[PDB]
Amino acid sequence: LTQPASVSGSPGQSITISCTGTSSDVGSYNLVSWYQQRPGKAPKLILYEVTKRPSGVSNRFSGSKSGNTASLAISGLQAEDEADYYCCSYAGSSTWVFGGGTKLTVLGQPKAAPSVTLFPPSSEELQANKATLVCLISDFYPGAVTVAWKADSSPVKAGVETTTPSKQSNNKYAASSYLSLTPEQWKSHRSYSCQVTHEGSTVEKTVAP
Amino acid sequence: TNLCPFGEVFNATRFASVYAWNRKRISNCVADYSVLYNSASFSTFKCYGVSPTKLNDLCFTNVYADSFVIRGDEVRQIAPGQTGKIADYNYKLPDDFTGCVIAWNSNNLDSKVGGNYNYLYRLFRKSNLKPFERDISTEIYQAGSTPCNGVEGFNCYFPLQSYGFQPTNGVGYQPYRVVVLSFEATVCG
Amino acid sequence: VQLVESGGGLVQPGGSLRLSCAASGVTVSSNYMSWVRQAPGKGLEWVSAVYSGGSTYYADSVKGRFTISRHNSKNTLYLQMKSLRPEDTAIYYCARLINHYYDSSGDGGAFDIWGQGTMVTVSSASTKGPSVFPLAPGGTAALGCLVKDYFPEPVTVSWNSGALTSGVHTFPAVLQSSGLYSLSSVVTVPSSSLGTQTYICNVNHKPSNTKVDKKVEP
Repeated sequence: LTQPASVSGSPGQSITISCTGTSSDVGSYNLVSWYQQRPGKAPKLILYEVTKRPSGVSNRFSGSKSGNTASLAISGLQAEDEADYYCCSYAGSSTWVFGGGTKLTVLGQPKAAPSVTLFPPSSEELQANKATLVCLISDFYPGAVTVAWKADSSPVKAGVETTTPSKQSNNKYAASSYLSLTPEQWKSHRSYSCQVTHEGSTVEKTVAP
Repeated sequence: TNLCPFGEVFNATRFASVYAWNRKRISNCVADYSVLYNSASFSTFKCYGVSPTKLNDLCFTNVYADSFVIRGDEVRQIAPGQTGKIADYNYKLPDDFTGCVIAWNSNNLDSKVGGNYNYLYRLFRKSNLKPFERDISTEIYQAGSTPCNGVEGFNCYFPLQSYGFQPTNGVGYQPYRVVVLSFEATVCG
Repeated sequence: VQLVESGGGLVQPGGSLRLSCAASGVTVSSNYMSWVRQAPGKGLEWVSAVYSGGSTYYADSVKGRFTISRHNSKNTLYLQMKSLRPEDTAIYYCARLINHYYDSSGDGGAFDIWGQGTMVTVSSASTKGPSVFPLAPGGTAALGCLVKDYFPEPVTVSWNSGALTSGVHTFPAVLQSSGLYSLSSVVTVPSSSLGTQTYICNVNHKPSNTKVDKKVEP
């Protein structure tokens, strides 16, 4: 099921979080449920049968369905609602299907662009017939970035590993991206670049052998 | 000139499951209900039309002996006017019932170490049985609003449940064998 | 009240593992149950369910390889896994699935009681210590240590034996296709100090008894 990756709201505001399935999923049944999940913790049920709340769930949380799309609405948005939210639906024949998840941010400080440091391969790593590019990404808010690498001008997908964002002690976020490289590849190109896009604006750093 | 073969139903070796209760027609014989009454120490033997000694005076066109196994705490449901899974989904008496209900504990015969699962009862049904109706169908019961497509699954149940008669069961969960005598002239006292 | 899971661990591709979900305050044999799994950094995925009469259902990504079952004598649910693949690596939750008889009004169809979760890692990697590489470097210089290709987690990083903590950002690790982890630590120091003060990162990887010190120089 298809959910937005991210949703933002200021304290006291109202948000909505959509969940789109098919005529086979959300469309055919009134069995949509929603779950709240906090880092390191198990999911918690907050809505089932599209609209009903478990005992103990605040009526700031409400649910609806229209066509193939269910929605979760949170009013009076509090800091404690910053979490991941998952929809779920009966999928026919005693099976169940979850949405991909939506990360809800409760804005508690102004938006901040990522700070980017790019390190080229060290001498010792090259002397071991290996090479790694290290792109460290700091101080961004909210915690969603995408990372793209370029050898000279052409995009690179192979050899790229990027971490999930992680919350810093100041409640901004950090991330890492690594490009695994051949010594020849590193020496051969004139430069490499790691491009970090945050809120549709991109920060780039570039290194050269 | 000869007796009714009540031992053919009472002392039978195997008993039916309650959801598929046996009926045996009894006819063309002489029946002494006072020797049946004192034939054993039944935990239950309760008549609703008239009494045993009274019955040795009457004649009937036919007598029927229904027999089956249930658990102890359901023996109270084999009575006119009762409700519960047994009285409503398995074996139902007419409100205007003229006959006797006879039951005795069957723990030694019908339970087994690790459980006897041969005895079944109907747990789900879309409506109550009629008095003396027998339903042995085995459709998947649709408990909710989504289809079952003929298999067990979400809110879709096989309708029969087994007792698990173990010798160590509490007395309300031990097997009991039941005979119900119906009196609708071939059978006399 | 509670569902207490156990049995997770590390296993090689093509291996087998049995998860258990011990219940307390609910009866497993009287409930629809499910297993739901969550890969690191990913979403929930429904895996399996058991209903009445022993009926069981499975996700396509799991048919023929996993089997859900229960022991009533232990009030415990199980997930038996075989032919494990690397993409089966996940936290595995067990949950109770409410049904029509929960309130006898509606159909239910949601997971209201959840286990703690238990971690399952399917990898052929071996315990392996990291290679440590210095990342040599306005008013401030950023300098670093690359802690490359170790298994398993975790690794400890400090600077100048623990005396340098101001301006230190150690980043969570990444996982590579090889199955090995890497992470980095960077320290922002005044660039006026780069000729006078020394910078050493200290890396401790206990699973491999590996302790490394690396001087980070311009």
